[PDB]
Amino acid sequence: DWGYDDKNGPEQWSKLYPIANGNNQSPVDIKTSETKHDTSLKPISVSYNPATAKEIINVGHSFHVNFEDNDNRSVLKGGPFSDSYRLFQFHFHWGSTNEHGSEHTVDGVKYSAELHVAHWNSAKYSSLAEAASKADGLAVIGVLMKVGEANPKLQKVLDALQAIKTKGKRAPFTNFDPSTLLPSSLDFWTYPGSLTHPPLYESVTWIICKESISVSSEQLAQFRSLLSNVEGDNAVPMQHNNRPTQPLKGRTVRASF
Ligand SMILES: Cc1ccc(SCCC(=O)Oc2ccc(S(N)(=O)=O)cc2)cc1
Ligand SMILES: [Zn+2]
Repeated sequence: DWGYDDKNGPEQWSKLYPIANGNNQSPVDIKTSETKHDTSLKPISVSYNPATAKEIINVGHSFHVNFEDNDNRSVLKGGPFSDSYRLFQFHFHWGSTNEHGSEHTVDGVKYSAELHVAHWNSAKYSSLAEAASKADGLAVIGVLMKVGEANPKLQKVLDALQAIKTKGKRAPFTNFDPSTLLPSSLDFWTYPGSLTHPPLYESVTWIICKESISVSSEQLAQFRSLLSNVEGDNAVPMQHNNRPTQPLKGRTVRASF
């Protein structure tokens, strides 16, 4: 029902999701002259088990890679967190051209895409459903993707898209550690925010990597060739799924560096 087209897009989400106009909405423009270095931030620690990788799904507006989350095989710790967060999913956002596509921006610069690695607070809550609406419920790592050299670490993900071309298609997607997609440096910014699409819950502690990762023009073309329509309908390419940046409304972006 909600989407990214003119009628059902970001500008219209506030009609059924009034939190769209809230005080902790994501994404944001990170102004580096306004970040506050925080001495208490610990290094980010990711430990993911490739056997937790489950399924790749065409969800119409995007594609998701889902992980088994019945236990602490795949966790995020450190950074601003006291709690351990359990991996559940990673996905991407992209734009209609190389010029835009990231959700977060840095000093107003727009990258070509962004990787989200999402986790839920299994220290406090017993399920993703319980965690998702809680202020301390979710932790998402964002990595800005800069158009340039082809990124070989995307190969398994890109190779899998031919089997989920249309909306609702899904396939097994196994034996994959998404920490291989992260940049060498885990230097980061953090700020309290939200899911970047409906239902836009203000439940996310964002970890934005300072270092970008690469993606080629042709790798981005593979994302944009995914189809939003169900099989047999006329083809409607997934051209974009990035939400514009939202007002900080007095929030502080902290730097680990
Ligand atoms: C109908 C319904 C009800 C609850 C939710 S909430 C749990 C899934 C979630 O958390 O899904 C997302 C995770 C990360 C991001 S993002 N782009 O990284 O902010 C978005 C959705 C979703 C749909
Ligand atoms: Zn996302």
